Parts: sequence; C-alpha cells; structure tokens
Amino acid sequence: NKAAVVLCMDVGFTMSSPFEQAKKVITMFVQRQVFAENKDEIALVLFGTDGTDNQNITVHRHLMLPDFDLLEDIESKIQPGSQQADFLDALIVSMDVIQHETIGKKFEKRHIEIFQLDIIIHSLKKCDISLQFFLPFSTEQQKEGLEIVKMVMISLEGEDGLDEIYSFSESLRKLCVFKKIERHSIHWPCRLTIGSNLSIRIAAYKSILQERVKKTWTVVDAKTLKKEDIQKETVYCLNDDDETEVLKEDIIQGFRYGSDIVPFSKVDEEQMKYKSEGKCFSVLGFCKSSQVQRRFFMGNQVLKVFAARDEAAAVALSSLIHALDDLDMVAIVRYAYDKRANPQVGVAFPHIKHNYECLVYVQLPFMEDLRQYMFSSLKNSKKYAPTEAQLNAVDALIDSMSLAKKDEKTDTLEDLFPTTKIPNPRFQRLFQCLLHRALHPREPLPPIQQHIWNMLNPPAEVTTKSQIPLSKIKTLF
Amino acid sequence: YSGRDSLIFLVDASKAMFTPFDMSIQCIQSVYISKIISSDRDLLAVVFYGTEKDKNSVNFKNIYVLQELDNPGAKRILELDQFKGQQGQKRFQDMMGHGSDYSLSEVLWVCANLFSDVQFKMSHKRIMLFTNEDNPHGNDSAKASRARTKAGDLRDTGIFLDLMHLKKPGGFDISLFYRDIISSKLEDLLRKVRAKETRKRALSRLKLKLNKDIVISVGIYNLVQKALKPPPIKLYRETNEPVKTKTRTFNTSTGGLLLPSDTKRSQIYGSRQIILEKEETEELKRFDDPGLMLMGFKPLVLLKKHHYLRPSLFVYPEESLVIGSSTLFSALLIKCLEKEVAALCRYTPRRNIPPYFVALVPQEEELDDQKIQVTPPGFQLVFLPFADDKRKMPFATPEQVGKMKAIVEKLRFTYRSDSFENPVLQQHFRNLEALALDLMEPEQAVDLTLPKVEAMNKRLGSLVDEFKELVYPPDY
DNA sequence: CCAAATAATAGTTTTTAGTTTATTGGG
DNA sequence: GCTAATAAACTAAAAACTATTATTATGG
Repeated sequence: NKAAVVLCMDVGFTMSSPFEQAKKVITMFVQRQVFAENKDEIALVLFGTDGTDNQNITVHRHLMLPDFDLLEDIESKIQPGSQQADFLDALIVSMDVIQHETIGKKFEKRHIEIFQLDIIIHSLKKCDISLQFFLPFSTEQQKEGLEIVKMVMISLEGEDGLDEIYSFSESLRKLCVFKKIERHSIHWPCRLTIGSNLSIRIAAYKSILQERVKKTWTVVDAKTLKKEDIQKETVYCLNDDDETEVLKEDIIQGFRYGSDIVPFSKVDEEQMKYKSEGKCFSVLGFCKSSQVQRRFFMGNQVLKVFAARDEAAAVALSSLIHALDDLDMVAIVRYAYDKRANPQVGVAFPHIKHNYECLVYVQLPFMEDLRQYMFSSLKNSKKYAPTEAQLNAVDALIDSMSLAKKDEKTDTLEDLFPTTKIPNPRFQRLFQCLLHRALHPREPLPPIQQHIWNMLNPPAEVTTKSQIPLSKIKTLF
Repeated sequence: YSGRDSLIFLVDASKAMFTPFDMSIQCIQSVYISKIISSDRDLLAVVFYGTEKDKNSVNFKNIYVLQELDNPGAKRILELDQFKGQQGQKRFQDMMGHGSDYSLSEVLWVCANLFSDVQFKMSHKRIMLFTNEDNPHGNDSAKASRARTKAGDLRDTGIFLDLMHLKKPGGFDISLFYRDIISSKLEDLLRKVRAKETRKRALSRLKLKLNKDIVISVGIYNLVQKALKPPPIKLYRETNEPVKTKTRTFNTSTGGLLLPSDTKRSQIYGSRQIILEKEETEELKRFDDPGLMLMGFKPLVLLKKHHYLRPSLFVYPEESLVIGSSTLFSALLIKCLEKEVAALCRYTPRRNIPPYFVALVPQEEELDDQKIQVTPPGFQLVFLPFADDKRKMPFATPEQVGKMKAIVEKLRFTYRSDSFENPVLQQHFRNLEALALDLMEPEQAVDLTLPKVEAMNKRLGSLVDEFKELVYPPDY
C-alpha cells in the first residue's frame, strides 16, 4: 500500500546512448506513478550542482504527491551536469531527508532503482530499505563500488540477488516494469449452506471482474472550464398544447402491458413483490460436467470461493473439492449476494492450483435467456461440400500457426503469444493521450502510438510462416 | 422475417350446450396473456358459429364476431371474462343465445375474409378449431362438399387449420368428416407456461478477413441474452398518460442554454484539469478497422474455465456478398478433431469501439435422435479476459472424501436445461396480469429454484446427521 | 426549362454497451 | 467516535428489419 522511492543517478559523461534510455525510463516510471493513483512522496536530490544549499549536494525537490508539474520540471529543468562529487554524500543526504519523512508519515516498502560500506549495510539492511540495481550494459572507483554493491546485494538476497540484473535491451524489447496498473477488491464474507443440516462459513472473492474506470468524464464549459458554471436540468413536459411543467409526484411508473399501459408506483412494487430475503448462498443440486456446456456460461462476474478467514472448514472444503474433482461432479448453487440481491442461479466448479485449491463460481441462465435458432447443417449440405484441395489447404494453414511450445515432451507446451496477460490497450491509449494533452495542450491529434501493436500482434516469425499457406490458399480461390 | 402469426378461435356455441363449452373458454383463457408476455407482434380473433345474435362483416346468420384480428389486449381479456365459468356461460346463452344452425363453409369464408383484412406483414396463418364431435357435419353432402372445397382453397392460400379432440373420446383417428383433408393441446394451452421474448435477425455482419484481403461474410447469433424487465413509462398521476421528458444544459443563472458544442469534456488527475472534446473522446476509443483477422492457433490446453468474460456468442456461415464463404466454413468446421488448437482473433464490432480478443471454439453438429439439429455447428465466441480483470487472491482425509462423495452421489439432479426461472420476473408478470385483468386480488407463483429442505433430505437420507464427523465443526 | 421510367437514402422498432443511483466502514 | 467501496436503470445510440424517394440515363 505504502511505498517510498527516491532517485539517485550516476549522470554525466559516463552515460554518453544509455543516458537517453535512462531518461525515457525515468519519464515512463513517473508517468506510471502519476496514473497509478499512488500515495508515494517522491523527492529529488542533486550532486555537484552550482550553488550551496547548506558537500556540493544541492536538494532540488522535497517529498510530495506526484503530478504533471513535477514531471514537466524533471523533463525541462533537469540537465546533465559537468561537475564531479562524492555519491556517498548524496546517499547520506537522501537518508537524512528520508528520516524525517519516515518519522512524519509511516510507509510500508522501499524501492529504489538506477539506470562507506558499513553505512550502506546499516541503513539498507535496517528495517525494509531495498533497491534493484539495473545496468545500462548487457570510473574504476565507480566499478569497484558497483562490484561492492553487487556482492552486498547477492549476499543480502542470495540466488534471487544473483538473477536480478537486466539490460536496457530487456527493458525495451521485452517488458520489465510496465504493468503498474491494478484495481482493489472487496472481500465478501458469507456462509455456505448445504440443505438444512450443514452451514459452513466461507469467504467469497470477485475472481474475474469486468474492466472499470477509476474516474469519470466531466463536462466543462469551453470558457469557464468548470462544472460549477454548468447546470444540468431535466424536466417533464406534460403532453399538452404548450409546455406545462409536471412535478415528480405527478409521475406514475406505468408499464406497457401488451397493447395497454397500466399505472404502477415503484413503492407499490415493493409492497406487493417479494425477493430473496437476506443472503442465500445454498447448494441446489449435483450433476455431471458433461451436462454443463460453455454455451450456458452467462454473467460477467467470476466468484472464487475460499474458506472463511476455520481450518476445519478449510480442510472440509478441500475434501469436498477433491470429491467433486475425482468424480467429475458439478454442484448447482443458488446465489444471493444479499437481502436486496436479485435471485441468481449458477454453477461452481473447483479450481486446481499447486499453492491452494479454490472454488470458482459462475452464474447460469434461466430458460428465458436461452433462445433457439434452427439452421441448416453444413456438414451434410451437398450444395456447399468442401473440396479436398481446400481441406489440404486449410490443413496446411492450421499447423502453420503453433503458438505453443510443442518442442519438448518432458516440458509442457508454453504459449509463444500470451493473450490473457495483455491488459486493455484502451486504458493505456487514454493515459498516453492525457499525457500528450498535458504536455501539448495546443497540439491536437495525439499520435496513435503504434508500438502497442507489436504485443497486440502475433510474432513476426509466425506471420512469415503463415505467409506461405495463405498464399497457397489465395491461389486456390 | 418480420410479420404476423395470426390465429383465430372458433368454438361450438350451438352443439356443446346444444362444462364442455366452459373447458373451451378456460383453454382459450390465458392464451392472450401468454401472447402478451411472449410476443405482441401478432393478431388474435374469436368468432362463434351458431347464435341468435349473429354478427360478421358479411352479416351471415349464426356467425358472431366478438374480437377481430388484433394484438391481445387487457380489455379483450376483461370482456371475454364476462363469459367465463358457469355464470359466464349463462351470460353467454343470455345476451347472445346458443343452439342455432351451423355452417362450416360460411365460417371458413368469414375467417378467410378476416385474414384478408389484415394489413400487416404475414408470417403464419393458423386456425384452431374446438368442437365436441368428430363428425358433426353429417348434414347434407352439398354442405360437406362446399366446406371441403373451401378448406382446400384456404389451404392453397396458405391458411392452415388444426382441429383437436375434446370431451368426446374420439376413438383412434376419429374425425370421420375432417379426415379427408385435416390430419393434445388442452394441457398445452392450459399449462400457460408463459415466458418468452422476441426473435429478429442477429448480430452485426463481420468481414472475416483471413490474412489481409480475402473477405468472408459471417453471421453472429446470440443464443443467450440476459432477461430484463420491460422499461417503466412515466405517466401522469391525474390522467395516466405518458409524459414526454425534456432536458437541457443551463449555465447556472446567466440565461443562455448551452449547446453540446458550447461545453467541453474534461478529466481531473492530480493538479491538472485535462480538457478534451466529445469527438476527441469518441476518437480515443477507436483502435483499428473493424473486422475478423486471425491471430493464429492456440491449443485447448492453455485455456482454463476459471478465467471468464462476458457471455460467449455464436457465429454462423453467412453468404451476403461473398460467394464461397459457406464452402470455407464447411472446410474449417469439419476440422475439429485435429483442430484442438483453437484459433485466435480480436473481435472489433464496429469502428470507434474498443477491440477484444476472442477465441472461437469449433462447435459440432449436435443432431438429435428426433432428427432435429440443436446448436448448429459453428464457433463459440468466448471472450478472453485482459490482465486488469483479475483481482487479489487471498492466501482432507480420504474417509471424509468418501463421505461427501456418497453424499453428492445419493442426492443429485439431472440438470434440465430449462428448469429454472427467475422468481422476480415471473412474480412481476403475475403482478401485472393481476392488476390488469381478472383475479384482481393478486396471486404469486412458485419458483423451483429454491432448494428443498426435507425432500432433498429424504432423497439423501439422514446420512448428513452422522456425517457431522468433522472434529469441532466450524459453527460458531 | 418540365419530357417519364427506375436505384438509391432514409420517415418506423427493433439488442446491447456507458450511463446514473443507496448501502459499505477509514480521522 | 471515522468515506477502503458496490447488488445500480437512465434518459441510453455508435444497425434500416422495410417501407418512399428522388437523380439519373432518358426519347421519338
């Protein structure tokens, strides 16, 4: 939840270009910090700078919430220096300025990146201070200090420390840190009920929730640029010759009953309708996985179910999961979120993972939702019987694209084109457009930012492989 | 295929009573409710043959028209209820008589005229016949010949008549007069299992571009759609008439009415107030040309049901402007045994719309023993969740395993596909029909979705009682 | 500069994807 | 002595299904 990050760069002629990569990584990192809605207080320090703010360590920016102005100041006013100064003094100044920040407001985790030794050992390994050392590669005092830090971090972390070095090529070709966007979830305590005798407390979580938006689009006037000068007014004009206002109490919630509209009041509905009172999360029945088909997987929310947050309930749920798994038994659950919830029917099936075993639940449709559309079967339609040459062509096309790692038998097949791990490109496009607007409020038409295509498109070698079967199919037709 | 599915009801008002007539009324009853709640895009009529007070457009004798072909209405049911039950029966014999002459040719002619009077697009001409006799037309052979000729003429026209048995057993085929050209539904029209929506066309047609240029026409059908209540209509508390709403933008006590061009879109991040435009905002959501381009193929092993998205759809082979699309559909669909490597594509309905990656699962031809194709072969348009769709995840002896294995095996369910209905929707329907029709004191239906309490216990036995063998059950 | 026969855009009401609400628990 | 969120129907159009229109090409 809480994070504390500071910037310490070995900027100068030594980066002359890795300096450009470091600059753009810094810009995208601060953009992610701004757009991620984080409560981190960033601070910037400078070393070997003209003027004294007191050891040639001049402090530039204190701690505050990230914003567009800070990024613009970083982009503009921060330029490489031509002075040399001790970086140990810069580290000491950073620790001194972070001491009062820690005292005033407590944090949780510290993370530092880059693109005597006793003091470092004491300060870093004290409570939670940590950093990841990224290299621009793939003077001699700088090299020896770098090596010292290398042994410190591999001794502090171990094998994980050994494999925590990535080149800028691995930060640009592949993605190293680019997915700092996430939404928080609310836990739902509940109690699973089996008939009348059994009632076991459970914890329910929204496993797969549909994409939302943190903010909302605000309409402002082109001159006042504020919602306070906009008054949204909606009125009900009576169906008379002119405009005659009708107030809300004179409005009746009529319903189109066939060819007629019958008056009704929403309060009357509550008076003379009924809903499932309280929470009703109870099993309804059991059947086989064969009967259940993906064609009846309606709804949007995916509800993963764990044990209540006891352990006896946890092992009972695990045993039930195993019992449903080995027999391929699927249970029917009547779901009610709360007292006011709509009565829902769905199916929950066990979730198998090495770390833990979960019970994911999905909703099921009523017969009203299901619809029938009789069609003509094409597998026996002689008027559209496929040609065996077409069969050969499509067979040659099918095996052309093999996104899985079907090369080793001792190792499982792995996707060469992962899909489910790709976020919504629209949110990133919106963020980039907002950044363009902040930087260029006068320049219109933000660029389409084509580099989002590459991870959104199949691998180039896959396309080249596909080029041949598509070519031979095109000649076929 | 827009049009109307007409149906006319005619009953023996001169021979059933010279209860059987009451049963006909009850069977007719609630059919209007079923059509109202199912599909109002249809017309229904009721005409009685044999009466002292005849009424028809051609003014033939013993032909009485109560309701002509029109969409079912609450007033129609309310007025028909005057002739419901025994009191309704005696009212029927009072205000319009009974036991007059019958003329099958004349009633066929007048109902054909009624169908001719229809102005809407037509879909299906159906006639439902109620009579207590299998051969009540043992009269003059001239009338029989005329009736048979008229029946043949209307069948050639497309009018289809269906006659069903009644209180009279009617051994074997029976229908000694109607068997020449015409060859139960008491419960079907009496069970009144009324819950249905409309059916019209399908989803948008997409250009299946295999690589960059070859275009394949497709048709997307949605077999499952979430049910929703009919939209409320704002009425007037004094006259119950619809009120047209009006909304406009005001500039907070200056006088002018702000046009949509006058205002601008905005968002607030931190310190800055980023300003956009409506056209700009809608241009943000545009990514690419809508279409269906194939990403490749991904095996059905890197696809687990724990991750799920908006409900999948069905795509059907369509040939709208490209010839040979159906042939390619046939070629690809039969590749299902070897094509376990599901193909990949990104679904873009239209432009200015965010694209979604969607896998297509080859559906096979599920022909039934009744030689009826359910779920015709196609592709399941399963939506692939994105990275931001997953939230945080929080952190067994075999005897127990066998215990609830026996528990779940003793009590089960066959999982009928159509056996669960939303109680809110059906109870709302009951409320509407109660406050709009007879049974003016409201009634409530019963929902099968509620789990049993003792019937399930009996079918399971008392095993669960001694199956509380977990030490210190987690009950608080 | 009037001189008629024949495609094209667009009057209906249809499904569905951004919309706005009362109940959650943090000085 | 306490705003960490969500079961949101509203005023939602970003399908037009099938029905009059026109400009076109006119012609003798």
